[PDB]
Amino acid sequence: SVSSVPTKLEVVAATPTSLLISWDAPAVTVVHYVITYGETGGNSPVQEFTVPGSKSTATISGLKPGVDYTITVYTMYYSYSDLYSYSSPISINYRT
Amino acid sequence: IKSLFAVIIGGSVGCTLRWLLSTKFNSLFPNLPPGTLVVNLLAGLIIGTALAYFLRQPHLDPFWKLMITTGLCGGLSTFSTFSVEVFALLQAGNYIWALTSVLVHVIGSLIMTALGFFIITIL
Ligand SMILES: CCCCCCCCCCO[C@@H]1O[C@H](CO)[C@@H](O[C@H]2O[C@H](CO)[C@@H](O)[C@H](O)[C@H]2O)[C@H](O)[C@H]1O
Ligand SMILES: [F-]
Ligand SMILES: [F-]
Ligand code: NA
Repeated sequence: SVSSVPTKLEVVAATPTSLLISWDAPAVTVVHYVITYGETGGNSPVQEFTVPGSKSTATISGLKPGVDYTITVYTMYYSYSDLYSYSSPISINYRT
Repeated sequence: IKSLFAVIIGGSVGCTLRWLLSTKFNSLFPNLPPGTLVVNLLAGLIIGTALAYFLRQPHLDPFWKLMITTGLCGGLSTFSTFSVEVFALLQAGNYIWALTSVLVHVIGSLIMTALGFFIITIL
């Protein structure tokens, strides 16, 4: 009934080696967000970290300059029917 | 046992009502899920009216009393869904709404029990 996926994922600020991203929270109790990032340009390992549910921004560091990254966010959220479960992801591309 | 049937029939009706109201309405306001709140408030109201009504009608078959209280009100209300909702809010860092949920469920349910009792007592 209610989407648990964040919306309007975007890069709000950037340096050659880092990205400040933000999104709009979904209308559910988010316990934490999981942020993934990896080079868009072949088999290169995707990395992940968590951000608390009250935050709707995150910094990604230690990137390489001039490289395309695929960045995704999904939620670990509480709901009545599923208790703690994971949403689908929202995804963007950004070139440092 | 006849008593067991009262518990199961009343319980099953209450549990079913809670399930329907919770699935339909909880996601409308996730900071204080209103389906879980409404069934606790309603069970509070019914047990209040039962409190007053059974006092004035002492020869009511223990079957109907057991079906209404242990069965319906017991199946309808929940402390466990209430708790996990609060626990989730606490894990999400949402302290203000965790506290608010506890106050609204507890103070609210006591008020409904009082209303149910005093409405019937004032008839
Ligand atoms: C009177 C009440 C009865 C007792 C029951 C208490 C309930 C249990 C505590 C809730 O669980 C913790 O909540 C933290 C607070 O939300 C979470 O921290 C998360 O969120 C914090 C808030 O920013 C971050 O600082 C942490 O690093 C991050 O792990 C943490 O993971 C989680 O295990
Ligand atoms: F109650
Ligand atoms: F709650
Ligand atoms: Na119950």
